[PDB]
Amino acid sequence: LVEEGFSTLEELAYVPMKELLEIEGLDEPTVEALRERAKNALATIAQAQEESLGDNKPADDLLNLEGVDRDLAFKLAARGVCTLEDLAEQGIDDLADIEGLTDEKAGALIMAARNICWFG
Amino acid sequence: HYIGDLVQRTEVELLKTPNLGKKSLTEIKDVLASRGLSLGM
Repeated sequence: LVEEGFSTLEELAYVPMKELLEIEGLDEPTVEALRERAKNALATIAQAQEESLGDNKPADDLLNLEGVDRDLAFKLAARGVCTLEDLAEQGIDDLADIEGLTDEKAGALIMAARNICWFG
Repeated sequence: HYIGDLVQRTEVELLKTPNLGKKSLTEIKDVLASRGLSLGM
């Protein structure tokens, strides 16, 4: 694949099927499987980074609790609190070290998360 | 401070307290039940 000029997962995911079928030893089923794997790899990479910080996964799940700014969602996700369920399971004591989160604001966010997850 | 104070609080009130998770609420219920007590008396 690298000798045929492919350097990125994006090229393999999006390049016209004809160029991948010009490679010696690739059949239409193997090219389709390679593209599906490349798209799934691209999807997984994006989701992983979005859950690690606050790009999309924690910027929607962890940020569901009213009051969560994007910065706080990334601070929560850096502690492994990636979802609104993960936040509903926390104590105030587990979040007390997050810069900009007061015990009252932590308690309000955990209660908002519990109201949505357990009482919605 | 006392078991009599705890027994008067409802489950919904205890879930509003700071640093009070679903796991700690289940522990409190299981322990009160072992003594024949229930929350909200």
